Amino acid sequence: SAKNVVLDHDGNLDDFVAMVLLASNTEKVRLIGALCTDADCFVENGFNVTGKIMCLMHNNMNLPLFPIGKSAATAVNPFPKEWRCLAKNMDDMPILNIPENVELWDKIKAENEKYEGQQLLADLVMNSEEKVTICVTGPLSNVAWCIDKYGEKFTSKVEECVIMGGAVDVRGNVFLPSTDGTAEWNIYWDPASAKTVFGCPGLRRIMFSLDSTNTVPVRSPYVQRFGEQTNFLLSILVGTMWAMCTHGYYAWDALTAAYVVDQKVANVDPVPIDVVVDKQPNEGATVRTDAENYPLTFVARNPEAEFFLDMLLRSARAC
Amino acid sequence: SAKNVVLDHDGNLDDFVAMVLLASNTEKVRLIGALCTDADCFVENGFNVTGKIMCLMHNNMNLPLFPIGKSAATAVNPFPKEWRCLAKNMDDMPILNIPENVELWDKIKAENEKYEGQQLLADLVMNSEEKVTICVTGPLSNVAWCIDKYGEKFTSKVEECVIMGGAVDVRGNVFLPSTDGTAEWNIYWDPASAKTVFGCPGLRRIMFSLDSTNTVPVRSPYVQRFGEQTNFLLSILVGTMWAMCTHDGDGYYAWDALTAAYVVDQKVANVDPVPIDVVVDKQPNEGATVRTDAENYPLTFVARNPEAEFFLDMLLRSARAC
Ligand SMILES: Nc1nccc2c1ncn2[C@@H]1O[C@H](CO)[C@@H](O)[C@H]1O
Ligand SMILES: Nc1nccc2c1ncn2[C@@H]1O[C@H](CO)[C@@H](O)[C@H]1O
Ligand SMILES: [Ca+2]
Ligand SMILES: [Ca+2]
Repeated sequence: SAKNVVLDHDGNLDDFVAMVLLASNTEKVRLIGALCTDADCFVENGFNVTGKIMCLMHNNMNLPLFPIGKSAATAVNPFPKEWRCLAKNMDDMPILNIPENVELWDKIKAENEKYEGQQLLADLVMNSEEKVTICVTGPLSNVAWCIDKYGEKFTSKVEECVIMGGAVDVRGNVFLPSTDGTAEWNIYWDPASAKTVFGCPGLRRIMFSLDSTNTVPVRSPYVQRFGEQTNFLLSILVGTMWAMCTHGYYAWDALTAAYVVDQKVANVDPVPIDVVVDKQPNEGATVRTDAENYPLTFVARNPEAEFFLDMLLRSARAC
Repeated sequence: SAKNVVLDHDGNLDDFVAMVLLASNTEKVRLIGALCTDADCFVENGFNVTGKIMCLMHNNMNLPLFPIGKSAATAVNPFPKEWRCLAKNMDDMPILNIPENVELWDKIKAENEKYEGQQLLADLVMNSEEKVTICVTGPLSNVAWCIDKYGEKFTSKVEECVIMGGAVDVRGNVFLPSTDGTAEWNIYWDPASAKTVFGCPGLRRIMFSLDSTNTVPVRSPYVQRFGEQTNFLLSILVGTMWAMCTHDGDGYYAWDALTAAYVVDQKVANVDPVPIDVVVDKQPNEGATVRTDAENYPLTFVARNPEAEFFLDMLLRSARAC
């Protein structure tokens, strides 16, 4: 049967496509909850879009409602405000504002806005009968908060943490006048938390760094294929989000969520991953460490691109 | 009976909302052509989005096809590289890429690709048995070319020019290190062409400067109402384009939409006659639309106190035409 999955995201466009993938593959994934972080989005918008997507799907296909929580995590190095506003735009898109669907969200909103994201992640993981796979598409602040507070009690409950983040053998994507371009954004947002997660013993981590995600870019011809499926709400939703990315833009979080759905997406290789926490040009960089007895992270490599793109197009036909 | 109308735009998000407004109101308007200018968009993209929207409406509400041409016009002062890229994102929207509509467009794209934007505008107006109303939502370069090239043979055929542009009694929106913020972007893109248009006698002009567009901003509650009409392709279309405009600041308005709304129904706003000249000298206020003292100076009818509720209701209704 399907495995338990919690999505820990920061509400940008690819975070939502990742959400769709997880929630539309009911045979492989049982999405038991989600949390949104005020990183690459303003959490109130990220929170509402999460809920609106969950209700549109729930009212049109097989998908049990699940808890959604706002994480109190705060930034160390914030995302450029320009990219963050994207959840706001999504929040106003017609396909996410069908009355019957918004109506549902309005009735269940009170319950969900009561949860605190980090504590909800700890609870969903620990109180689960089966182990829980965590799909992290935003910064690692939340998995770190759980580790710092419950240690082995939390980590022993995690099936595996499938993380979108870092740059191992390729350049990063954090280009500011104070950085050298070796770091990737999710790690850079909160380096200390990333260090805690990558250096945590007894936690299995799958890592989709820029090494894998650079090989699956957002391309117009493929994006137009969603036009062949306008009869499906999800194809209108997914095609519309990627239309705002194509112009530089990758399916970062989507590919990552695709792996949680089906491991065929990519093979993973063991690498001791440490994180630069100092205020230097390479702050947030993910580097190999040969330090004695350091935990091994399984880096994804050479992703099956066609397999992924096909998985997404077909999944966007769930409803 | 509908009146002939040609849309002269530059492919930004409101230009396309304006296009839908014009085309969807077939009772009041018969859209006989459109041209895209490489201004606040990249012409090729503006061109295809224009064609995909036309075809989609053709196969869903019987909107007669019409020639679409690319303007050869070039900038004097380029639009910010940031905004121009939007006609690009719209080109990949699922709603504009339905196979049947893409097929039709791919068929007729070669012949429309043949037209020269400026000449197309001249011919559509001069070869019409009835006069033609021109809706300009981009720079004034194309109407100016036609005036210069054909003069009275052209203007005498123009019912009226309804233009989105300028700022008369309020500040502009062009803020660069070298400007003073008094000019508006469409005029600033090509001041000389604008001067030509506003000074031309024998041509009737309706002007939607920021004075009127400032009074009808893009707000979330309203945009979300398009979600009440997802069974209409045009509501998915218009609702998505404006969803991209809901950003602290004032940001986006419905500049080009309000302008086309007037072409559909003059009830949209009252107009005031004002002699308008354009600053073409490379001064800080370059591109500013100013009141001139010249004698016998042709008057331009500036929009005042637009009916905001009337407009919002017109757009929501027009979007349910299919
Ligand atoms: N323009 C952009 N550049 C880099 C990263 C971006 C981005 N827009 C969103 N992201 C996010 O940053 C993380 C990838 O570096 C992803 O999880 C993704 O959501
Ligand atoms: N952010 C922005 N600021 C100013 C003008 C803008 C804009 N985005 C688009 N425009 C365009 O500017 C002209 C309005 O000033 C309109 O025709 C419209 O298409
Ligand atoms: Ca993300
Ligand atoms: Ca325009």
